[PDB]
Amino acid sequence: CKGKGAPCRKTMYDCCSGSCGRRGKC
Repeated sequence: CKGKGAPCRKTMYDCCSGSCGRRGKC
């Protein structure tokens, strides 16, 4: 998982935060 503000994809909530951004950051 990608930590807060890390280059994720909310498409599948790729973050450790559990809620990625539409901007592509966690």
